[PDB]
Amino acid sequence: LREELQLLQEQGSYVGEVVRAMDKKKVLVKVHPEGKFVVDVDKNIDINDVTPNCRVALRNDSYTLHKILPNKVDPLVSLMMVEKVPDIGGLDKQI
Amino acid sequence: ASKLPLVTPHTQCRLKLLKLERIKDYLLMEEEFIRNQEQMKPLEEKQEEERSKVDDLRGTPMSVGTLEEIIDDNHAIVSTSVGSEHYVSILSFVDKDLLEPGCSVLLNHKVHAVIGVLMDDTDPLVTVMKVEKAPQETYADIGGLDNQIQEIKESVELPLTHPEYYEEMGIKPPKGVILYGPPGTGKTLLAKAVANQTSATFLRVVGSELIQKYLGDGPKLVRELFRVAEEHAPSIVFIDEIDAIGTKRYDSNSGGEREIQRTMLELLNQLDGFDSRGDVKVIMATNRIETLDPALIRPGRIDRKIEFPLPDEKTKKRIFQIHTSRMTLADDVTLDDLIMAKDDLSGADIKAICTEAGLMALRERRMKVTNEDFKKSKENVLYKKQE
Amino acid sequence: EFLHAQEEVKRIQSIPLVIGQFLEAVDQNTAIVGSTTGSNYYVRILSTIDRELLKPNASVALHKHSNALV
Ligand SMILES: Nc1ncnc2c1ncn2[C@@H]1O[C@H](COP(=O)(O)OP(=O)(O)O)[C@@H](O)[C@H]1O
Repeated sequence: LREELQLLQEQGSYVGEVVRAMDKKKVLVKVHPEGKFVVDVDKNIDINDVTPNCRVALRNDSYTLHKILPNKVDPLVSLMMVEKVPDIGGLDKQI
Repeated sequence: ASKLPLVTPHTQCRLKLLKLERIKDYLLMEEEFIRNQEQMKPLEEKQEEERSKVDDLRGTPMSVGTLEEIIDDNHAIVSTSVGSEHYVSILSFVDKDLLEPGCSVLLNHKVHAVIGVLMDDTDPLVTVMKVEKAPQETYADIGGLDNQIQEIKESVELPLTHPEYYEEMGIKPPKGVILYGPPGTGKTLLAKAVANQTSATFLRVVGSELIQKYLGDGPKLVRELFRVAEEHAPSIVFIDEIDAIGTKRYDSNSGGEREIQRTMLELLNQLDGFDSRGDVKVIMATNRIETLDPALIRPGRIDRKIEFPLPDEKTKKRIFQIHTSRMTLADDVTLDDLIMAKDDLSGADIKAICTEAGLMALRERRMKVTNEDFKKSKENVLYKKQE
Repeated sequence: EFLHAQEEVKRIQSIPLVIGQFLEAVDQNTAIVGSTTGSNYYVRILSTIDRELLKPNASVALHKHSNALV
């Protein structure tokens, strides 16, 4: 508790989305309103970890990746179409 | 890469042997003299020294910019993602050859200098219009065409395959080809056949799709079409169904029809107006042939007009045999019952027959084949034409 | 000493912070917020806030310099 007062006297943690990476441990990431940047990856993170269309913790000074933030929900997978129990006067001929 | 421009002998001239033997001994000499570098002093101060030095000279946050204009040698005008446009100089690090307007670029933070260039994507248009792979059957699928195949072959296939007849005389090949005849003839068959057995790119085009609710794109679609076909690679363009879209100026009216007149106009000048395209193969499909614009009909635009006849009883026995090749066949059937009876039935009709068998027999889930399958099938297609 | 600790953290606000909106949280004491400045950020949170106040993008405040959920 006593130490935090300076800790949250801190700023720079940007948030990004990776379109896709390329060679030399780099990626292509667009910012929320802004354009797309080619940046550096973190020593603790892996290139194979970088999946396209995923958020990443960004620096504000060097825009260095801090942590590949988890997706919310795969929207098609949250809107996954129903496979309910598949159990009509007028509709028998077309049957 | 452009090691020697001379190809002038075009033969086994001792000139050429002297040429390629000299170039050979030069290459060996270079490979050996450079070979004696890693022998006396094999060193590696030219991989990560220059690469690392410039990777640190240039920056991280590699802001992606957009080219606007090119001026002189080093300074150009760029545009940021929002519109802030800077008069920034470029480094001798990016390929100056692949640097044209309308291209993504890499910029610096402080000076915003052009650092690198981003390679372009594959445009959606190619994915939309180009038949990506060999779509359908090869030359085992023909019902019958020999003069057609000859014309299209020596017009396209023989030229590209063996380009040692046209540069002997300096005679260029014919440009345009009109494939016409009654419907259901197999125009799609031959087009997809040459597209199957081919070495250059292929494009398929429909004509009904050249009408926008927006006003006057049209020739936009045409010009971008031929632009992609030309810029992409050796291009084999194919447009089917130009008859219901480019016939003639029937009444010289307005309101959409005039728009189509403008569009086919742009397909005319764009077809061949100025500074001849080159490596631009063009092939056109039509059902009717008389209601066509003769300005497109004239030479320069189309040099081969091919008729599509309808065989009578000779190739039909192979058409029923192809459309019945991959199917059971009980001994109760004989193809001559229907092949030896008519003499104009289209291959589309043989297809509707040999498929109508697959509908009849297995609608009832009976055994392989019966002769009445071909009887009711042939009569059914008889009402398919007659009705 | 702990109760003296909670109060002394209170100097961080001082009022003029910013009006933003909570968006989502990745994990313990760190979340994402889209400010009314048009942009979006990744931030930490104070341990004082009760975690029952979340859900449907609540109105939140943030530091000018730090831009942290206070
Ligand atoms: N000689 C043939 N051998 C096999 N199939 C044929 C033959 N002639 C026509 N067909 C069938 O008829 C159809 C007509 O093709 P095509 O002439 O390209 O259509 P359209 O006349 O509408 O342009 C083809 O898809 C093919 O399946």
